[PDB]
Amino acid sequence: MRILHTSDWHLGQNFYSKSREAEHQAFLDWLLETAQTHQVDAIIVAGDVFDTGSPPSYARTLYNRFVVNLQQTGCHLVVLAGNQDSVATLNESRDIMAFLNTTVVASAGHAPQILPRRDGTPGAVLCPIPFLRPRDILLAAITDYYQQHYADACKLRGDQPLPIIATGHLTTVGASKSDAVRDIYIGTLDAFPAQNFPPADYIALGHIHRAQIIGGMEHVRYCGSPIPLSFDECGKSKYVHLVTFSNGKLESVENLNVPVTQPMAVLKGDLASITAQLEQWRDVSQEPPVWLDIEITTDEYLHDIQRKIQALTESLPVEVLLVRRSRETLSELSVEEVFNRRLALEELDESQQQRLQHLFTTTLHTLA
Amino acid sequence: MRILHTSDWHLGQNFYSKSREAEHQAFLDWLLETAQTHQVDAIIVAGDVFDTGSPPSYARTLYNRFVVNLQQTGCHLVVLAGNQDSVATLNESRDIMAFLNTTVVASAGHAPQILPRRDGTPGAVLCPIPFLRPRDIITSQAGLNGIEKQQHLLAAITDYYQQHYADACKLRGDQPLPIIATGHLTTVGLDAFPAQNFPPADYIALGHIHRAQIIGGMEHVRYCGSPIPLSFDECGKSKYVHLVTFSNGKLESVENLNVPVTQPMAVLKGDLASITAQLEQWRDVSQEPPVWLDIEITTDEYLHDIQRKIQALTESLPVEVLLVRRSREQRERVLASQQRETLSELSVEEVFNRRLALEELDESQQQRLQHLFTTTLHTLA
Amino acid sequence: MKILSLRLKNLNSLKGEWKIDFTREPFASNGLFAITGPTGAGKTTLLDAICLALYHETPRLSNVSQSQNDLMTRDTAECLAEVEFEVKGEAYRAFWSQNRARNQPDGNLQVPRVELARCADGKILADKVKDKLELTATLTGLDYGRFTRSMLLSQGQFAAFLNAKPKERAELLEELTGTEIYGQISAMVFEQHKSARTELTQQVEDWGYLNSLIGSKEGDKFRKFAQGLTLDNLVHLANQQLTRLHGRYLLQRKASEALEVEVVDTWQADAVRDTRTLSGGESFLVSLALALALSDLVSHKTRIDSLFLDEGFGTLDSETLDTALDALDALNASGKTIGVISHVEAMKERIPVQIKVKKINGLGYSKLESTFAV
Amino acid sequence: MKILSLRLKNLNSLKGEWKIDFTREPFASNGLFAITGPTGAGKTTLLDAICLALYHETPRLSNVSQSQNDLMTRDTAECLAEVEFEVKGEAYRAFWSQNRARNQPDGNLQVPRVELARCADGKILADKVKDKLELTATLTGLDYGRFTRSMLLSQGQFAAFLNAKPKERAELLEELTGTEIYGQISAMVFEQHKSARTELEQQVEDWGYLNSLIGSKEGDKFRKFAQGLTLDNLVHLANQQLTRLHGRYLLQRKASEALEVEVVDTWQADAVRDTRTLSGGESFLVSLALALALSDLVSHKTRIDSLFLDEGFGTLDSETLDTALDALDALNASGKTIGVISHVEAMKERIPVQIKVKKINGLGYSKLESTFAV
DNA sequence: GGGCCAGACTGGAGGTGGCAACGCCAATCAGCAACGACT
DNA sequence: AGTCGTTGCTGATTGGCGTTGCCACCTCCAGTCTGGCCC
Ligand SMILES: Nc1ncnc2c1ncn2[C@@H]1O[C@H](COP(=O)(O)OP(=O)(O)O)[C@@H](O)[C@H]1O
Ligand SMILES: Nc1ncnc2c1ncn2[C@@H]1O[C@H](COP(=O)(O)OP(=O)(O)O)[C@@H](O)[C@H]1O
Ligand SMILES: [Mg+2]
Ligand SMILES: [Mg+2]
Ligand SMILES: [Mn+2]
Ligand SMILES: [Mn+2]
Repeated sequence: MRILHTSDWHLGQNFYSKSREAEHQAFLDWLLETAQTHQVDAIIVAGDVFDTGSPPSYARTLYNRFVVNLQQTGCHLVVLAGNQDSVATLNESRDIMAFLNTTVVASAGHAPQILPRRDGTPGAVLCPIPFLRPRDILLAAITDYYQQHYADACKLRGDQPLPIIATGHLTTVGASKSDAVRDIYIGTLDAFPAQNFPPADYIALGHIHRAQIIGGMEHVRYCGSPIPLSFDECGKSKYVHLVTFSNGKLESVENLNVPVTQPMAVLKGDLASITAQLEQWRDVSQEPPVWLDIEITTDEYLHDIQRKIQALTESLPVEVLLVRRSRETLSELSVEEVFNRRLALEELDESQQQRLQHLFTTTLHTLA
Repeated sequence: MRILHTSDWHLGQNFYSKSREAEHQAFLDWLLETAQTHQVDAIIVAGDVFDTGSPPSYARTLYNRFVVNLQQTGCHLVVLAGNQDSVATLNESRDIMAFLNTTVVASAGHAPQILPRRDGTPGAVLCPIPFLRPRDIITSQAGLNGIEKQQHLLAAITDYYQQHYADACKLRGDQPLPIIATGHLTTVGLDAFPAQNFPPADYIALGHIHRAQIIGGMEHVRYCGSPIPLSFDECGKSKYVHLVTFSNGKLESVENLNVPVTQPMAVLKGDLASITAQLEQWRDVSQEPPVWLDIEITTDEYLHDIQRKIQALTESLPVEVLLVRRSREQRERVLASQQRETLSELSVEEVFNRRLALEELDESQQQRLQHLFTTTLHTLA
Repeated sequence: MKILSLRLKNLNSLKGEWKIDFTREPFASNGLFAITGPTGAGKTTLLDAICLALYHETPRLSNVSQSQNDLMTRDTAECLAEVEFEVKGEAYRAFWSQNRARNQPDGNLQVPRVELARCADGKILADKVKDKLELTATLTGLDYGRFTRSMLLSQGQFAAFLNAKPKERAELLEELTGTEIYGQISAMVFEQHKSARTELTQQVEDWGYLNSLIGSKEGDKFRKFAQGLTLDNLVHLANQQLTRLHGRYLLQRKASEALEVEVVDTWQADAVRDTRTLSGGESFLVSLALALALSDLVSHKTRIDSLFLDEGFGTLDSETLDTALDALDALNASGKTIGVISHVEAMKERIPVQIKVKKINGLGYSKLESTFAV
Repeated sequence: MKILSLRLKNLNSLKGEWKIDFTREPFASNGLFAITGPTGAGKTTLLDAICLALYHETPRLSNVSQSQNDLMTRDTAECLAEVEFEVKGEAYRAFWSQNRARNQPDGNLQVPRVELARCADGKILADKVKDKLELTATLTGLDYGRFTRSMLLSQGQFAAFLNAKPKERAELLEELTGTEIYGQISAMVFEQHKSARTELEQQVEDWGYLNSLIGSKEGDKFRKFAQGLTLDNLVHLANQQLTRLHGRYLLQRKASEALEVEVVDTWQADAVRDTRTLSGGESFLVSLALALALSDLVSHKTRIDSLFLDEGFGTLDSETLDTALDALDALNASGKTIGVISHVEAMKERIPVQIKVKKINGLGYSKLESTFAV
């Protein structure tokens, strides 16, 4: 029995001006091909299927096309709602998805399901647990919910020799975050302790975009996004985990490298250094244009240095997406810094500054 | 074989900040019951399924619930794009609906297909044609006029219909199958599409008109209309869904099925006294849901804060007021009969009388208004 | 209201003290005089000095007071403007001056000192700012908002009356014709209606009906309604003036509540269209005709005989500028004296007398002809 | 953005169908071209067609639609304007047309027929007013409100940016720099403060404090505060451009909440002054330099390759005009095609490429050269 | 010579916007009364 | 020991800002006519 574990697809994410449609398509077809090759029994997607609560048209077409192509393969599939995914966007099509060997869970409290093998015999217990909204149920509340949900699954399994799998979309101690990772439970919880997970035979988690073994035990994993969703993780290869079970216990876990189709590179240093670093692509003729983040270390005006940057790039098969200085322009500074610069001109009493900062941050988060 | 002809659902439409979710759900359930009762083979939705390109979540939920609950009956379903809904939004679910006994068409060029009966035998040739957007069928070129471009568009759409019907006939061949046709465009039996340009299909189920009617006296070309009242201008009219039957490869008959009204609405005219008299008819009635009213107060220069009056009149009633308006439009300016009159010569009372003479009021209030006006001149002196 | 003498001291680019007298050997014919010179020389500064002396205000600067004085020349501690004008055959004098603290090129702006006096006997008639403004308004008949519409046409604001909103056109007309009572009537009606309403009666209903007809705060509604006759008289006078200034167009009021004027293109079979479609030059000529009609409207109550056109002669081509100047010459042959500022080379030859203003080799200052030096 | 061809039919004085195709033999050099002719000939109408076909508006008339259309010539039943422009090497076509009922001049006006389509592909991109406007705004980067301030400088509105309200200036700056999150933050802060205040009818005082700092409806306060950096970045480019146009002045940001630009007079020992005190020609040159900088602020995203301005040169003397024309010629080296409307004989003699809008006497109509007829 | 049928429209209402006239509150300005500031 | 120059302390005006209504553009229709032909 085999299961492919992936998460944080972030479908429909607009990377600056660019879009990730081609990357997502070339990932989904490869995933279907590898699923057929390894004759996997199920595919699990634990959170952040869509970049936002109102996905664009093409993202939904990609999702539906992938689900349709799944039928030709024969594997069962599970969808979970992440922190960015929204109920009434994944949960609205749930009833149609049932007819296509796919179960979609977005709201908590769903009873554990028996995941069938390719032959129709029971294979495991799923314990579908999506990103738990605090309003739907704190550290103990997550723990006892997990224990109670696992206990209910344990009662369902009885004495049958089947593995028990659990799901979750949450941050854990010892994890490494990124810029694209949106934080959760800003005012109530800081991190979940890895030792409070119920003794399930395997745990599938998302939220973190970097593959990590958490807590030191093998049966808990972060699978991470399948494509680079930020410029700080371009060089790291992305993984999808093919877990295996036998005689009701974990057998082995394997990492599969997702073939990169969209090159992305980050430049550094002064303009003189960048004029040499750009020669990596001189007359190379990369048929997919490379996406570049340029961390120029100068004090010159951004709206003036971008002109010469574009002039240098025009002779190369490259496309620059972002330029950042390592006087200031409004496109550079953070909203928090800009608001603080307003607070500085006002009286600098911390007793009110802390409350005003919290209020401004919660307002900005309500915009986002 | 039997099919239904409906269109203009306009799912997700917001009607004066109100939502039609319950009414649409009730209509869809009634349609499912009617299809089960009448043993129907297919259902055709001629465009305007969604009231916008990005329908809200509950509209998509209603569409999904309908298309999943239709699986019990086993009858086919055809959904076409209108001028309202989005081609990409409908093409989102094309392949997923292809597994659910449902076919959706949004773009042009989609080849004719054969509708199977409930037992799977070939029943009819569908020849699906959605709302033909100009960006799909014509290519713009420089040096044309506003009417010449429309003429080119009409020629192109007529040619498209003719060629697609020829292909449908080629597909049919010898088997006695009625070649149904579909479209979502305006016909007048100019920018409209003439009815005589339609191909000689056995039936043409059109869309884009919310009122059920026959075009050019040809019973095989019909507008099914909306199944629910989408505005106050059609509140009192009954809504129909056509039930079409075919025999031996030719059209047999068309039957009109009344869609029961779920949310009552009414419109009122006249002055405030007439509005009160017409509201008297709802004094003691258990109304579920409350009836929605449009009130058009005939103007006699009452000029009062009528919103408060309507709120007070309808407070104790089981009535919710969505809109009230009045026809108060009129110009207000002096006409200089001759250049010899200047503002210094004319007295204040003379100017005020000239002002009042432009209004069609009577002596029942003219005397009192003149007295009130003279009180102002009195208190400044 | 004719400008006899103009004295200014250290305003804008004109450093030092200067005086221009319009009764000397030049300007004796009362003809066209063209203030000429390079850009930024103080041409507009002369008209600004006139306006400042009359009304403590400038077309560019909203107010010059104890603060935000920026009309005074740099590195200079004092500025003043003085004019002499004649109304009803007797001459007056207006004075406005401001000096810096301790007479330094920096320091606090002291409160300005103003005065108004007769030249017949030297009696001081007013010295407070508010009293001087009120008395000069009563004497001349022109406030700032009427002086800048009839006598002085700033550069770019010639079409201000044409493009003004109805409220500020009706308010101008009522004050110009001395028919202000209708505004007070609307104010009283609105106040009575509001007072009746706040107590909460059929009397309130009658007050509301009356308010819907004529009542409005600040007297806008009934004023706009009543000034139709005034606008019709004004457009009649403007049409009569425009027949000789630009023969193509006529003028008439439109059937709308907003006080607006439409043109009747006599060339295109009297096709009537709105003034928004007029070309730049045609709108300049229409606005000039309307300003002259504004001057002619009150000629039976108070006569104004001076007109200053800052700019807008460039918008006209040569074949039209000559006709416009011929019409201006015909008007100037009467009692009205007019002065025009322009850079166009055609007007250099047509106007023989010029108040030339010259800059000095990039020093940042400018001087006019030494014959005007004090 | 650059204009490839212009086709108009029966607009204003230009009765008939006219097609002006650039990139031909006379316009192949991308050099200076000037539109010349008498006043009222229809010169501005050529620039009105370009704005009409693109943004369904013209500078003189707020909107043209079924309810009103004062742009189509009298005694004619239809009008249309169509332009070909090129953005990022790909050509597009915009089309706007309107016809009268029954083809009779007295008939009612029908709805306009608008399109937007690629020139080489031929595919139609938009067919409705709102769809076309939004798509062309996204494609070009600039809608009408930015076109009329950074790409076409209409007659008499060159100083619109300087004389605009701070609210409008900040809104334009956000439109160009795509920084609306600050306005959204301020608006929602104001909304939440209002909601808390009504729920009252210790959170309320903190919400009111935050509202007093950054809160305002439609985000005025925080927009104005945040756009200061963008204003400084614009002022840098404005100084760079103005150094060539007019060497006397430099620009410097006002130190006040209402974002404004002060001016530094290098000749007067670098004494700083408010921008209201500039002369007419100096203000025109400052506005031209500021608009060029405004079009250079977004050069990396969506470059603008053409500039049209309307008779702003009438306020310049023979020397300042020469300096400005030398600067414009030097800027023409970059490949920005400049079109000028004027009547000044010196610059009309200087510029060799001309589009002569000849006038027909009496009829009131006008025609171009025979080569532009179709 | 009159009635019926066939063309040809058409302005118009439910949604969206923008702006207009008020009511309000913070800002500004012109007179007074000292207060200092010189010879 | 006399005169003036400068600076706070009070009324008025007044102009932005928010508010509540009040007018301009799309997308589907019922009401309004007007001329020709046959009995
Ligand atoms: N406070 C000031 N001190 C010195 N010069 C000034 C001051 N204010 C304005 N100026 C300058 O005075 C000149 C006035 O020129 P102006 O009369 O406006 O010219 P034009 O008649 O060509 O329009 C300009 O150079 C202007 O910048
Ligand atoms: N609807 C119209 N019908 C006919 N002529 C018109 C119409 N609207 C404006 N015009 C005229 O068309 C001409 C346009 O000239 P314009 O381009 O404004 O000239 P300039 O370039 O000198 O400013 C003017 O004579 C104007 O009055
Ligand atoms: Mg000037
Ligand atoms: Mg012009
Ligand atoms: Mn996440
Ligand atoms: Mn994630």
